[PDB]
Amino acid sequence: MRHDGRQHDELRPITFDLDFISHPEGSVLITAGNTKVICNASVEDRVPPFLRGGGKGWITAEYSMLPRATNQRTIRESSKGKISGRTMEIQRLIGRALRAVVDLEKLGERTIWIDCDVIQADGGTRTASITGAFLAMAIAIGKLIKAGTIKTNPITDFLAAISVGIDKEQGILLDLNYEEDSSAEVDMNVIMTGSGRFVELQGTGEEATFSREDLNGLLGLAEKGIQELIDKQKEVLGDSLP
Amino acid sequence: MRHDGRQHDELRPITFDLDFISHPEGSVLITAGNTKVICNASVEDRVPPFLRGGGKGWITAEYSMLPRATNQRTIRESSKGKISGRTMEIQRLIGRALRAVVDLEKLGERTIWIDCDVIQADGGTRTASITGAFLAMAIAIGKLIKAGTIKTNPITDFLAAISVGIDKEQGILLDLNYEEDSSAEVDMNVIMTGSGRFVELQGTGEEATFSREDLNGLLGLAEKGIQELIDKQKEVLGDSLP
Amino acid sequence: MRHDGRQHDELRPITFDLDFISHPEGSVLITAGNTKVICNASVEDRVPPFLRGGGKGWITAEYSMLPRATNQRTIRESSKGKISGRTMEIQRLIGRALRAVVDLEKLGERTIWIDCDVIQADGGTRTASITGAFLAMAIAIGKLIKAGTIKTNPITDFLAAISVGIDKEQGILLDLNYEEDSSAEVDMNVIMTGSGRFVELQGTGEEATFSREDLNGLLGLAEKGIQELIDKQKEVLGDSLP
Amino acid sequence: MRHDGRQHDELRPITFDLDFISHPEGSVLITAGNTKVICNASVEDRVPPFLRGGGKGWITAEYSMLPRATNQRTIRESSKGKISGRTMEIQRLIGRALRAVVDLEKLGERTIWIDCDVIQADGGTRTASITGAFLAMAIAIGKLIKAGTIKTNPITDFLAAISVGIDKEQGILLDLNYEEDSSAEVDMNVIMTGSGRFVELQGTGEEATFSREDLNGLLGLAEKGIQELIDKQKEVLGDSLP
Amino acid sequence: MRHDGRQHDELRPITFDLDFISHPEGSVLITAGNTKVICNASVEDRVPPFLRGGGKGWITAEYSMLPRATNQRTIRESSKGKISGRTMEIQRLIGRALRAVVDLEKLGERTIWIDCDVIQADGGTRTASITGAFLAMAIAIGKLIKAGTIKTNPITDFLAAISVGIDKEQGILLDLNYEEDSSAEVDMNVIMTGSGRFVELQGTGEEATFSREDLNGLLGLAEKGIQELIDKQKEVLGDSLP
Amino acid sequence: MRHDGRQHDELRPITFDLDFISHPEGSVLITAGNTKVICNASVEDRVPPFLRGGGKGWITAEYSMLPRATNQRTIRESSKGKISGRTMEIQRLIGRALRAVVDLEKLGERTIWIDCDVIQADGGTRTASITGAFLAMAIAIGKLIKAGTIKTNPITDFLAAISVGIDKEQGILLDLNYEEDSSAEVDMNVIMTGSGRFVELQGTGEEATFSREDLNGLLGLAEKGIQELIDKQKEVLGDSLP
Repeated sequence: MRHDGRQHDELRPITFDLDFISHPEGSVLITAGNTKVICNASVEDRVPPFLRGGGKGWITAEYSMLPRATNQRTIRESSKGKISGRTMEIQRLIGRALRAVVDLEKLGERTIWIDCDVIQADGGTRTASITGAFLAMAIAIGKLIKAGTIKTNPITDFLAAISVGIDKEQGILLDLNYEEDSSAEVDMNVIMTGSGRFVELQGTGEEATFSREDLNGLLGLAEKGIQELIDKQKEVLGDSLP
Repeated sequence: MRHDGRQHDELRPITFDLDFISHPEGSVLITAGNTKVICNASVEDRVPPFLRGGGKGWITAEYSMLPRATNQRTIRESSKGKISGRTMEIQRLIGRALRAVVDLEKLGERTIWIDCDVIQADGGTRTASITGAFLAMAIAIGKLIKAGTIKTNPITDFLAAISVGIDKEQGILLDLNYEEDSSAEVDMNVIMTGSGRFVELQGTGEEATFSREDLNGLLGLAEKGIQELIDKQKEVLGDSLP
Repeated sequence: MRHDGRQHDELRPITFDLDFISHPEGSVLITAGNTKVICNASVEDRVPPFLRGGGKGWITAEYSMLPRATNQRTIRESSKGKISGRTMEIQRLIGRALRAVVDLEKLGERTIWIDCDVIQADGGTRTASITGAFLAMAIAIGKLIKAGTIKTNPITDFLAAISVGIDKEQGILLDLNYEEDSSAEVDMNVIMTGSGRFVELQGTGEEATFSREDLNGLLGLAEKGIQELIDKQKEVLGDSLP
Repeated sequence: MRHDGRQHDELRPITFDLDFISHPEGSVLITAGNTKVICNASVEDRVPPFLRGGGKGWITAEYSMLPRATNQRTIRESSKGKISGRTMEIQRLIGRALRAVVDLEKLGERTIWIDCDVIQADGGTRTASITGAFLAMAIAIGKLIKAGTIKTNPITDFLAAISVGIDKEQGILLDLNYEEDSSAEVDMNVIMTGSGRFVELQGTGEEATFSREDLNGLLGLAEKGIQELIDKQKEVLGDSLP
Repeated sequence: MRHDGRQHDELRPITFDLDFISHPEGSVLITAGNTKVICNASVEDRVPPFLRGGGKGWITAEYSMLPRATNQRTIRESSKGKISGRTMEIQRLIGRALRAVVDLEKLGERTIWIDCDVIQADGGTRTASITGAFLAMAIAIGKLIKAGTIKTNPITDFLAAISVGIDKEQGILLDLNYEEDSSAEVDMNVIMTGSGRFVELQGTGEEATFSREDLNGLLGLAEKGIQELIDKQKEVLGDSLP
Repeated sequence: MRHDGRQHDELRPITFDLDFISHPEGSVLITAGNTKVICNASVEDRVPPFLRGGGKGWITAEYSMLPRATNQRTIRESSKGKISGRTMEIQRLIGRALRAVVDLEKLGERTIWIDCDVIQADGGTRTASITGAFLAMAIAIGKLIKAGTIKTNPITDFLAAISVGIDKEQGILLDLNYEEDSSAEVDMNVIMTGSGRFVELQGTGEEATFSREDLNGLLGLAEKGIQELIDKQKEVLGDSLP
C-alpha cells in the first residue's frame, strides 16, 4: 500500500535515546522513522518581564532545522536577516502545547527552555518535536524534584502529537512522512493528552477541502496513534518522574 | 449577555461596499462590526518560477494592519527589518484558502494578487479578510470573463470564514471581537465552502483545552455562521459572476 | 484644456471625512480628486532619546502606499528588506512640515504619531497627506485641550500643501494628477501657512529647467491654491480647535 | 561680520585636487573651507532592471559621512541596521542633479557610479558633493571619449550647487558653514547649470518662515555664487573634456 | 592539575560516530570531551559564478551553534537580521582548511557542502569541526569513487586541528575547553596535515602577549596532539577511502 | 625582482600625515606605498554594559573600505543589509591589538573609538590600519595627558603590524601589495610590540601549506619590518606622548 510498507494506521518505528547530550537537564533524541530531532530541556531561575515575583513559571521553545537536514539544502536561517514563518509558527506551537500540561505555579518562578533541533527531516518534525520535548521536560523536572528544588510534580498529564492526512488515492493515513505530507490533500496536526483530550488541532486542506465526515475520520485515527505514543512514553520515562 | 448585546450565535452586522477603490480589478471593503478591511484583487499575466508555461494560474496574498488600526498603535512592520509572524501565518492562510475554490488551470497562466489591508481592527480580521478577498477575486474574475479573456468561470464554489470560541463564563460564541477573542479560552478559525465542506480548520486552546464535545459544538456554530455569510455573499455578488 | 475638464488654476474636488477610523485621536480621510489618503494622529506620552525631560514634545510621521493603490501593483515595501527612498524622503517631509506650526514646548513632553496611508493614488499624495495630516493632528490636539491635558493650544498656524508644474504644451498647472505629474517638465511641491509664508519649497525640473520667471509663476499659482485649501480647512475643523 | 572674516556674499576658499585616488576613472577631492569630500566616478557597462537594451545609460550615487568627519563622532551607519534619512535624501539628490545635465542616451547603456564620501564636514557637504561629483563625472566621461568608447560628449552643461540662508542678525549669507547653517532661520540649497537655469531648489524655514522678497534675495545670492563656482570648474576641468 | 584530571598534554576523549544522519553522503558526529558537532558532507554537481566549466570543484562550509548548545542560551542567529562575526570568521576557516588538502581539479566541477552544526559546546568547537568535517568529506568522496563518479581520489592528505594555550598559573595546555579557553592568556588554533605541515595558524594573546619561545612551545604541543588526532582519523576512516 | 623594484625584505615607502582631519582628537593618514588609510581616534567618557563603574576603559574599532578604494568598485557595505565577514574579522583584530598595549585601568572609564577608513587600497590595509591606529590613539591619549584628564600615560608599548608571505617563484616577501598578496601561496599578518613580542599571529596557506622552516622564515622577516616601522613611529610621534 504505502511505500514504507506500513498500513494506513501504523506509526513509523519510534525510538527514544535518553540523555543524548550531557549538558542539558533533560535531553532526548526522538527518532520517528527517518525524522530525528534533538530535544533538550534547560532550567533557569528567571522569568520574562510579566512574571516578576508572580510565583509563576514559564516554558518557551526554539526550533531549528539544520540546513542539510532536508533532502535539499535549505538556506541557514541566520544567513537571512530574519527567522522564517514556519520556525515562528512552530516555536510557539511547541511552547503553547507543553504549557497546557504543566502547573506553571507549582513549577516556581523558574523558566524551562526547550530546544528542538531537527538533525534529519522526513516529515512530521513539528509533532515529533512536541512528543520528545515532553519527555525531555519531564526528565528535567523529574530530577528537579529529587534535589528537592520543588516539592510537588508540576506535570498534570502526558502530551504527544501526530500528523494525519488524506491521500487522493489511499484515503486516511496516520503519521505521514515527507513523501506523503507532500502530496496529501489534507494535512493535519493533532496534539492531545493522556486523558484523551485535545490541546490543539490544526487542520488544513491545501488541495481540496474536507467534510465533517473526513474530519471525524482523521481525528479518530490521530487519537489512536497518540495513545500508542503516550504508552511508549510511559515505559521510557518510567522512574525519572513520579 | 454579550456587550454588543448580541446572542451567542449572532454574527456582527456585515456590509459589503463594492468597488471601494477605483484602480484594482476587484475591490471590496468588508465591514464586520467594527472590523474593516480593504480587499483588492489584481490580475497580472505572469507567474512565479515554477509555473512557466504550465497553463496553471496562481493566487497569492499579502496582509497588513495599519499602525493605528488597533486600539494601541503597533510599530509599522516596515520599521522592523522583517515581517511579523502573524502577517506571515495569515498571508499564507488567505492564499491557501482562495486557491481551494479556483480551477487554477481554467484561470490561465495569469496571477491574481490579493491585498487585504485592515484599516480598523476589532477582532476576526483574519477571517473577515478571506470572506471579502473572495468577493473581490470573484469580481475581478467575473469581469475577466466579460472581456473574453477566459472562456470558462474558474470559481468552483463560494468561500467564507468565521471565528468562534469558548468563553469561561458564557460558553460557545460565534464571531468574536477583540475583547472576546482576547479572554476566550479556546480561539478557533473555520473556513468552509458553499457546499458545506471544510477548507481549513485552525483551533487552539490557549488557556485550557477542549474536548471532542466542545469541538463539535464550535464546528456546528461556525458552520451556521458561514452559511449566513455565503448568502449575503450571493446577493451582493449577484451578476458580477455567472 | 485638461482632461479632468478643469482650468489650469483649478483644484481637484476636495472632501474631508472626519473621524473615519474610530481608534485614533485624530482621523481624517482626505480625498483630492481620485487621491485618497487616510490620515491618523495618535498621541503618546513619551519621547525619543534626546527629549528626556526637555519639556519639549515631538511629531513624527510614517507614510505608506498600499500595493494596488497605484494603477500598477507595486511590490509591498515589507517584501523588500528595506523602505524605499520616496517613502523615506516623504515621511521626513510630513513631519518636518507639521512641526513648523506647532509649539513643541506648549505641547508637552508627549509625542504625536502621524500615519498617512494612501489607499488610492492619482497624484499629489505627498501634499494631500500633509494637508490632511494637519486636520487630524488638529483634532487630536483639539480634544487634548478639552480633557485639560494641556492648558494652551500649541498650533500656531494652519498648514497645507499643493503640487504645481509646467506642461510642455499648456503651461502652468495647479494641482497635478498622475497623468500630468508624469509628463510635466517641472514638478514642484509647495507647503505654506495660513499667514501666507513658506515652510518648504521643493522644485525640480526633470525634463528641462525653469527660470526666475517660471518660478514666480508657479509660486503664485500654488499660493492661490493653498489659500483655497486652508479655507476648506477652517470650516471643517471649525470647533474641534479654539 | 562673519567669524571666517568673509563678506555676506563671499564663498569659502575652494580647491580642486584632481586624480586624488588612483583607481576610479574620475576622482576629485573638493575642499570648500573646512568641508572636504572625496568624489569618485566609476563607469560600468551594465544597467538596472528597467534599462535593458534601452540604449539609455544611468547615473546613481551613494553618499556617506565618516564617523568622526563631524565635530562629534556620529554612529557608523553600518552599525545601525539601516541607512539614515539624510543619507537617503542626499544620495537621491546628487543622482537626480547629475542626470539633469547628461544625455543618458548619448552615454550608452553603461552606468556611472558616483561615490561622495565626506572626510571632513563643516557645512554644505550636500552641495559641495554635487559640485565635485560633476567634475569627477566629467573626467570619467572625458577620458571615455578619448579611448573612443563613445563618439559624442554626453554632458549638456556644467552643474554646481551652493547653500544660502538667513541669519536672524546679519541677513542673507552665501555658502554657510556648520555654525551658520546651525543657527540660520532659513536654510536653502540651490543647484543650477552654467546656462543659469535651475535644476533643483530646496528651501526650508525651520525657525521662522520667508517671504517672496526673502526668497528672491537668496536666489539672487546663490545664483551669484554658483556662477563663481562654475568658472573655477571650467579652468580646472580645462582639457579633460571637449 | 586540570579540572578534567588530564595532563597538560592530554587530549579530551574522542569518539567518531559514523553515518549519524542518514541523508548526507558523508555524516560524522564528532565528540571531543563535552563538545559535540554534527559534520555533514553533501555533494552537488554545480559551482558558483567563477567556476563555470572550469573543470574545478568547490568546497564551502556553514557553521552554526544551536541556541542552548552553550551554558547560557545565546540568541538564535536567524532572530538577528545578520550572521554574527564568529560564525563568519569560522565558516571561512573550515572551507579554506578543507580545500588545502583536496585536488579541486580531480574532484570535478561538482561542489561539496560542509555543514558543521554544534549541538553541545564546551570549547574547541572551531577545530573539532574541521577535524570531523574532514572525515565526513572523506566518506562522501570515498563513496563517490566506488560508484565511479570520479576516477581518482582527490584527497591529498589528512587534516585535523586543535586548540592550545597558556594558563597564567599552569603554562601550556593542549586542547582547552570552555573553562580553560575562557581564562587562558594566549588562545591559539592550529591546523595541520598528516605530512606534518601547517595549513593555518591563528594565535592571539588577549590578556598578555607571547614570545618566540612561548610560540614554539605551543606549536610543539599542538603538533603532538594533531598527530594523535590523525591516527584515530586513519583507523576510523579505514576503508571508506583508498 | 619585484615589480615595485624593491628587494624581498624592503618595506614600501611610508609616510605619516598627522592631524589630517581636524575634528578627531587623534588623526593620522598612513600611506604605505599605494595603500592609504585614514585613522581617527575619538575619546568619549562612557563604556558598554559590562564596564559600569569598573574604572576600566575600552577601545573599539570600526573599519571600512570606500567602494572605489579598490581596483574594481565593490558594493557599498550599507547597500547590503549586513557588514561583510572581512570587515567583521578586521574590526575585531584592530581593537584586540590596540588593547594589548594599553593599561585600560590607567585610561579611566572612558572609551576610545578608532575609525580606520581606507581611501586607497593596494594590499596590507589590515596591518597598515593597526600601525596608524596606534599613532592616532597615541596622539589622542597624549593630549589627554596635557589637559590633565588622566595622570599617568596608559600606553605600555609601541604597536605595529605587517604582512609577509611566500611567492611560488621568489620566496619570502616582506610587505606584500595587492598583486603579491593575490598570488602568494602563504599570506601572513604579524603584529608585535616595540619590546619584540607577539600580540597576534595570523598565517594561512591558501594554495599550499608551510613548514616550521618556512614559518620561522616569515616570522624573522616580519619582525625585521615591524622594528623598522616602530622606529618611524617613534620619531613622528616624538613629543605628542611622554
